[PDB]
Amino acid sequence: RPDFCLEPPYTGPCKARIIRYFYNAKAGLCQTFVYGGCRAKRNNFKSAEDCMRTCGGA
Repeated sequence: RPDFCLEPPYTGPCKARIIRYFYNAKAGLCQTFVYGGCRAKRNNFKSAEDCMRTCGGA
């Protein structure tokens, strides 16, 4: 996996509730989290397919 797929999902300091996918590397699955709307990190996907292609492995 890229390193960044192992990082926790980052809500950040803004107060939107935007539902995004992250790769949960402990589960081996892309899952939802709540993104606050600014200062996104890389383990933050608008779709499950995006997340799987980047983080789900060979």
